[PDB]
Amino acid sequence: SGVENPGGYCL
Amino acid sequence: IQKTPQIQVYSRHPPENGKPNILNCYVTQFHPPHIEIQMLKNGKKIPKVEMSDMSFSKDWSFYILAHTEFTPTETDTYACRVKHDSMAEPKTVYWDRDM
Amino acid sequence: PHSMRYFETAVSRPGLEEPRYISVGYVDNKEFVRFDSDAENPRYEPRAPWMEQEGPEYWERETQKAKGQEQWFRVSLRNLLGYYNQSAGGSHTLQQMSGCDLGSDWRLLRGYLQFAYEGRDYIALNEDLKTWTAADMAAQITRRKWEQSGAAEHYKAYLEGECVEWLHRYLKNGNATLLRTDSPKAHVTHHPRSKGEVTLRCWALGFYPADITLTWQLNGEELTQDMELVETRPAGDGTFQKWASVVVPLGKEQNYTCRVYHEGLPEPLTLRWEP
Repeated sequence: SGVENPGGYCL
Repeated sequence: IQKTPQIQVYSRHPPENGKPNILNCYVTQFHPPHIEIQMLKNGKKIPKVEMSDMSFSKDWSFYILAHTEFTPTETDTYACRVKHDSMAEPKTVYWDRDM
Repeated sequence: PHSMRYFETAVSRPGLEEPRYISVGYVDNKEFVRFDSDAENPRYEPRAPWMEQEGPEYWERETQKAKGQEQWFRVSLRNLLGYYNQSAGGSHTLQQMSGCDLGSDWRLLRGYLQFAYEGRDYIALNEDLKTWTAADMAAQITRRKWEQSGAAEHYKAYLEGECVEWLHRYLKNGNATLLRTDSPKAHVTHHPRSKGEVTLRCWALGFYPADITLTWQLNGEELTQDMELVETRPAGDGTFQKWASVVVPLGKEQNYTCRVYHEGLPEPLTLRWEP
């Protein structure tokens, strides 16, 4: 089950 | 910064002239991921080269595996030609049954 | 030990808005799932027989996450372009590796979360899963921004919970496959090299997993230097291949022996050149 990068936390 | 691909050309099973086998062209250690690979029989592109899906290793460099059916013989030659932005010209590596 | 990793790549295409996004999942270094935005109908697909056990719900959820990752990578790719003052057009790459390692006690041993831009380290989550390590100036910008948002807590929770939960499930589900071995089929070939010298090549084929050790010995001593070892390579059928060769004086081939060590071998093999 893959991780989900926080929507409001881009590089 | 670009990484030049490493290339191995080899058969799935130990080779016996006249017997069907699978020829592999394992390309690794490159960047960018865009790459063009051809597998050749006597300098002629082989028709159904299957291409594995692309992947990358822990050091971020990309790899892929091309392969196709072939019947090794005494006189036919086989090679893998790789075109990549890291090289000024396409690289051709010959199949060597001793490797 | 055991592990699970998801390797993701997003590639910017000149003349196109949506990047090419590819995600591959691994359990003990074996590919088990895959998603590719270039497919006709972008969907997570099973890549190991034991994943056919998952219901349609599993695939639905995973596929949705991918759609989310695509947008996150898209926006991030855009940001980095500014951070580095790169011209529009051109193609750029963003990669991510996330996952967890379990120890012999099958308990959590470590979580990983690393990003790379243009094939180079950008920012990584430290083993404490609280602090970030930025590789360059541009990355310091991202680090400073994330320290404020508690971005790390989010990832920490996935790496200690969900990652652990599913790795155990996959290990339980694909047990008979993941835990199996295919011991190597080995032999020694003999080849001309030069004036009075020949090469002995010790082959190991069709083995699994990939880990293996090959050695050469002359008079009971190891030949680390003087030994050429190819890089382990896939046979294409799930198994691997490797060989190690040494150059030897013609007429002394018999004084050399090759040893092969592998998990599927309770006792290492011992081979010699056989005319």
